[PDB]
Amino acid sequence: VRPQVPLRPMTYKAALDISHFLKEKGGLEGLIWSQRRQEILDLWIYHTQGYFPDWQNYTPGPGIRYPLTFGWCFKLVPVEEVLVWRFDSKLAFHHMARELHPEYY
Amino acid sequence: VTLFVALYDYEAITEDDLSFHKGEKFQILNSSEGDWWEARSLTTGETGYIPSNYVAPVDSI
Repeated sequence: VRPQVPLRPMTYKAALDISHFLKEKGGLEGLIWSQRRQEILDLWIYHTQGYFPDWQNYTPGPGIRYPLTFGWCFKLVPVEEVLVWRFDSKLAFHHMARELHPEYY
Repeated sequence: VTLFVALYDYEAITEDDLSFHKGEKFQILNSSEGDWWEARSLTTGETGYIPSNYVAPVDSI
């Protein structure tokens, strides 16, 4: 196994680059959420790419959960609480998280 | 005057980082502070950021 890479702060660009990478690979798109799954992702990214796993967070409350870090372009969408990863390019241009919960900023 | 080499593989996700395989050699372009240095591959010629701890001096091991 290859060892841990150095830590680096998240950036809009990086967030976007990754959003797109994971969409391109498909994989994540349309997969059901789970703390364990999300942790799996956050790990891979933190170890492989050195980005601390505080970034991939989403708004609270019943309904669609919007991403907190600008340029992470996946939201969590109920399906029928019970949620599935969903990509949304608009989220690269709109900070829905901040529009709905500006108290975080 | 100072050359480093890939101890391990690395593959990037961001366009600004430099993917490589073990043995790929590097000239260093930016040791600003960020442990992610800017580097140029002596195998491809491409330039981008890499994790500093993946590479070693061509004088040590």
